[PDB]
Amino acid sequence: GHSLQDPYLNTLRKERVPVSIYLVNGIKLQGQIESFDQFVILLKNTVSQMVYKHAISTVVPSRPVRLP
Amino acid sequence: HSLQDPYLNTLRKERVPVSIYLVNGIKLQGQIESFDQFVILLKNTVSQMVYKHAISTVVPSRPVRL
Amino acid sequence: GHSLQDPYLNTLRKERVPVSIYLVNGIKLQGQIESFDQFVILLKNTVSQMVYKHAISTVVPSRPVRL
Amino acid sequence: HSLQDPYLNTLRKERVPVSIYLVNGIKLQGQIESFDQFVILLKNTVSQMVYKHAISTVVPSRPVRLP
Amino acid sequence: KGHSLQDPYLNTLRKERVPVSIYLVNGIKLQGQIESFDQFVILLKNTVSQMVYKHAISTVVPSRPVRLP
Amino acid sequence: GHSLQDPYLNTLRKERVPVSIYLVNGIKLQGQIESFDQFVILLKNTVSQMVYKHAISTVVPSRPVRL
Amino acid sequence: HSLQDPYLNTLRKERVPVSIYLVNGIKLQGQIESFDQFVILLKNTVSQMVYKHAISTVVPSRPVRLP
Amino acid sequence: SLQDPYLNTLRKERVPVSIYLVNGIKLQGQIESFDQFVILLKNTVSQMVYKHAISTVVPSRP
Amino acid sequence: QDPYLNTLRKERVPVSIYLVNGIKLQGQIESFDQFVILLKNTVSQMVYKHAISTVVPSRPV
Amino acid sequence: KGHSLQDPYLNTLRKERVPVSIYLVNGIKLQGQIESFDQFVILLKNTVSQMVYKHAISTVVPSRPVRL
Amino acid sequence: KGHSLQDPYLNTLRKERVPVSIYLVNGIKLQGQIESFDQFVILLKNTVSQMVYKHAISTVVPSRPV
Amino acid sequence: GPAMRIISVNVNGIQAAAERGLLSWLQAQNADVICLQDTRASAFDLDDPSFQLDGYFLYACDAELPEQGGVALYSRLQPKAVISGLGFETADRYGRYLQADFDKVSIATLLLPSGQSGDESLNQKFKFMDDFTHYLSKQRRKRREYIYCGSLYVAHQKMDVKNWRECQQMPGFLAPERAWLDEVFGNLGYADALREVSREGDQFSWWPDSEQAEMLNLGWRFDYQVLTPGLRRFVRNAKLPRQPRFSQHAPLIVDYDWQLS
Amino acid sequence: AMRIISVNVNGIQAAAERGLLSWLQAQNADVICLQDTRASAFDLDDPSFQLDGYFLYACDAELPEQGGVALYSRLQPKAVISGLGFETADRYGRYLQADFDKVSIATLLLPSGQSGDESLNQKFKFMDDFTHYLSKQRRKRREYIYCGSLYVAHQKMDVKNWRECQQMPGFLAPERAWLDEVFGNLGYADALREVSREGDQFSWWPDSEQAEMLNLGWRFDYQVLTPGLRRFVRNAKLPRQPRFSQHAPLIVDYDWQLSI
RNA sequence: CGGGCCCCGAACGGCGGCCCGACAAUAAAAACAAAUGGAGUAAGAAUGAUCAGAA
Repeated sequence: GHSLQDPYLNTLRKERVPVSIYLVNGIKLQGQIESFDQFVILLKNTVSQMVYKHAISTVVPSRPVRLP
Repeated sequence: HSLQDPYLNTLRKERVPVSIYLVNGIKLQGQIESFDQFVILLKNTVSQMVYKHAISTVVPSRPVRL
Repeated sequence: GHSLQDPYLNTLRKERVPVSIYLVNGIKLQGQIESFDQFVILLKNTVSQMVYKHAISTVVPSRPVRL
Repeated sequence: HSLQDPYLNTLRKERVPVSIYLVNGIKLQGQIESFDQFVILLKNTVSQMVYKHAISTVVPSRPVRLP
Repeated sequence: KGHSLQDPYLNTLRKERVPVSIYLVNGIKLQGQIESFDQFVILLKNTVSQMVYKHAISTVVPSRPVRLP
Repeated sequence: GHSLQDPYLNTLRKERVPVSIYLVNGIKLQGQIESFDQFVILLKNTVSQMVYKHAISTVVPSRPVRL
Repeated sequence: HSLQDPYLNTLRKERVPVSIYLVNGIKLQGQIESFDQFVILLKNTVSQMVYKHAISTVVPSRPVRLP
Repeated sequence: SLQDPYLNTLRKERVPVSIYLVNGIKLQGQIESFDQFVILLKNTVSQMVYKHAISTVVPSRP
Repeated sequence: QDPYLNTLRKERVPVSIYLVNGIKLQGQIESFDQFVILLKNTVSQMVYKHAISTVVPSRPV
Repeated sequence: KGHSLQDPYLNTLRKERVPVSIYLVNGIKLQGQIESFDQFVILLKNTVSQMVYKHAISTVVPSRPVRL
Repeated sequence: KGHSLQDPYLNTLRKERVPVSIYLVNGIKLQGQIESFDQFVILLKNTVSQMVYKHAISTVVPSRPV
Repeated sequence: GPAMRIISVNVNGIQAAAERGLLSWLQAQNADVICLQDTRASAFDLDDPSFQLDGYFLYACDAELPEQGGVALYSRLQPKAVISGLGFETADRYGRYLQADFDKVSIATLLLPSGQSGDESLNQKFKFMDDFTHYLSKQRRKRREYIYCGSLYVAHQKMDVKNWRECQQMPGFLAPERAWLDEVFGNLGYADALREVSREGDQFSWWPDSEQAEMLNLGWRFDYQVLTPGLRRFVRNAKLPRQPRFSQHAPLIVDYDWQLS
Repeated sequence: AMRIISVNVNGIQAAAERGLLSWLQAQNADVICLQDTRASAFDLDDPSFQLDGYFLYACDAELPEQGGVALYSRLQPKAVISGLGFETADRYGRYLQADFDKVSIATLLLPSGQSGDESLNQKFKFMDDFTHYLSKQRRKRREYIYCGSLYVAHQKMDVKNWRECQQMPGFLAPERAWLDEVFGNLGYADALREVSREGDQFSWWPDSEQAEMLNLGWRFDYQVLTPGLRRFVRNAKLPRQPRFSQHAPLIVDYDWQLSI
């Protein structure tokens, strides 16, 4: 399981791309992906905000990234 | 999976323009790059990953058969 | 799985850093973390209401804490 | 498992009039009748079943201490 | 998976033909009598046979109280 | 139109029921209706001050009278 | 029509010192010089034109009898 | 106007309504009768009010 | 109604108007109509008829 | 009613069912959405209907930008 | 007829887009610009597109002479 | 400064315009985005790096048949997202619509069927017009502001066409077309940038092939910059250079003070 | 009844030595919003500051002497929240809010802006951020009572010899314009000016005996309340307490009662 | 049941046809702590070279 998630997420983390996360209700977050697991993600932004997976809708990076 | 996997694979084959609708009611245009058990890749300008649990329906822009 | 959530929440609770939870509906909360577990969390504030994990959206600590 | 069951059992035993708020924002009231791994029965005038996947949080009307 | 309250409660509400009022997570009020239920679906009998999903239901508000086993 | 206030006020005047006209400013006006017409009612106060309808807000009788 | 005009004409002819109170409650004083369907002229040291829509009541300092 | 349907519906169902006046004082009581100029509340005293100083009529129950 | 205000305007009498809210307005009558009274005082402070309570001229007319 | 600029405004507020914030002269605020209107009344649907009068409405501030 | 003087004044204020400050009968000052008007309504454009009823407007004070 | 320049050019075939030097002129002519319309070329033809201008991102949605229609769109910086669908057989099957996404603004290249060709083209134009006004009624709900680079092939008012007394027969100034266009600019609230900045006549955007009409300026303002009422106040300037014309239409450049991102 | 006290103590310690604790204990009130604690929350934890029959709530700035605000309530509030997301707010705990049924009050303390130019810049920053937050606080159902010292006067009626203070901070044009926009445009009102339109009422005057003699007061305290509660204003008073606090206590009552 | 729509009488009434009463879908809002006081409150233009006011 998650054969496609982990590569994409760890690539985004390595490149430290400023990604914009859209939640289910519509509000958009911002910050570099610091760390993640199966259910939570950490944003390196000043707030050090943590976001749960089940609440995230889309992960749109600000720049195109290469697939490993 | 039974039917969703064949359907998504067929859509990926011809790169047909699809429209993914989230639960909130917004529509996202593009074409499927790849997918798995929990996420779908919708390539369009940037590679934006979308989660299955947040998707409501996948509507291809043109008629497509299994 | 759930290998990172556990230490993060445990540190937040131990240091009692005041956190501000945000529900999926857009509602905000305040108060320190009392306890946590699977699918449930306890908030340390004026009222110790029980919040479920499947309804939480983000966990923003008042002051950035170290993992 | 470790924290949810004792908390719910104490809430039911003490029969505290709790007001549960659904994730949709609707406000409910009533005493805790019984609970399960998927459902909870809230009794206010008439028994009103509520699902666990639709609750935002549980707000006890009186402070409670865990066992 | 091996619960104890949902099955008997729903069975009683079905047998007694109680006019049940179901609340959806969206906040819409559904009215009708319980026809039959499953691990993931509840059939609401109100002229038309609406197949309401379990995860979409918020609360089940019956019109009258029922005794518990 | 205007078929309901006429008999009501005429009955209040006939029986000389003490009404308490509360103006829009929150002022009491205890007295008996001596007469009434368009844009005007005539109180039975010691001075029989003439009031205007546009200013009047409520007309509550101290004793409930029958229609 | 049947009550306001005769009452005001009598107040004018007899030149009774009347005390008018505005909708806000401000107390005014002066004699009724001339009436109008929408306004009135209250001469008190300086003639002030008061609008009818702002008149709460008309208190005559002296009892008056209708014709 | 939609005022008359609303008012006569409240009258038929006799729903306890809370009426707010232009000043803001909160009234309470059922509606007995009404026309274009006045309303005849069914309160303990049945205080009559004219239509030129009304703010909002709301039923306490849906 | 109309003649009095017309005389107030033409004669250029200093007028002071107390509004229904009690605000003591000051200025000269520029022009008036059924539902408007232009008060000339530095700026064209328009005033509505429904909100006027009293019109206090500085001297009788 | 001669020009009826209020009519298009209320019609666009109702058709889109936008969240309105009708302020009153007394000072209280009424949240909800315009269900219907006539000459002297407006229907606000906030759980229950509200028979807010026209002459008592001070300002109508829609919390949602309405293009027109 | 009714607005022989009100209509031209409001139309000039609109065309010139003079920032006006509307004082309500309640005493609440309302700064902004006149977007449009009619018989008994005036649209005030500001941070929030506001619609103020004429019957509740006490005075308007343009910041510059017109 | 916070300037935003949009260039809408109906080329009636990118080949002729490129031959006349439109590509190099645009490359030199600074602009944030270029709403080039009527490509008459497939996406694979636009894929040719010759048309691809450096410092821009090319996006185009051609029709089933290239010469029939086709629309393209340039963008200096990578837009937030591009969509190439409208939901109409008259639109999707003809690639006559292509919209991009930006920060609170949406640049959209629009190309209505001319209709001057044949009566069938007029019927297609009426169909597309009703479908598009329906789409606009549906879109007005959206909060985000929109921009529509569109050659509508319809004269709006008298000032927007010369000798309208004679043009009342030619497709563009017809009564139903006028009604549809004024309803789009009227009840629907949408506005125009040119008419907002300059209420001056003699400003046309289309002329026949005969040089006689060009010299006499017997032209139509078939090109429009339909703006959502929001940016109407933010229109800075507009121009219609007639001399550097590379087709029946003229380049329509509009600069705004709004800053995208 | 429904009373509210505002005493920007400018140091809870000096307040204690001045007898503020005993005065508040004797002063029967529902909520007390003192500002500028100038001490950490642990210092406020001292039972000496705990008034009998009232709860203790305090949020301290990153640096104690920088500011800090405390809030005392007679009944247990539904919830207490601090901060607003802004650095100028969170880093100094200049905002603390309690939650009660139907109405939730808050304690605001704006920077003086009179010490230096940087203070004025911080004041402008916090003002724009706060008007933005309040714009985000528009359609919100819950009615609020932002009891705070804004360090700004709205109108000349709130301060004499304005001609001399026009250039001095506290009455500058941008601050007054910001306050007017916050009040009028956004429908917010004030209980005092509504219930009593009387001049000469001030709260903050120089400690200098000369100013006290000639009464050089600047009105800096305001009971900013949402328009919902505007109708429930009983009366406002500014006692001329004998130098108990730079900002004279601001006591106001309301017709609307409170509930858990 | 009751709102929106068209239809029809003489700015003013109202009746039939209907639809819906859960938006064939916001490219996304750094976040919706949760949906009667009442007999009445109005301090001073740093100065018209000169104001008679009626049945």
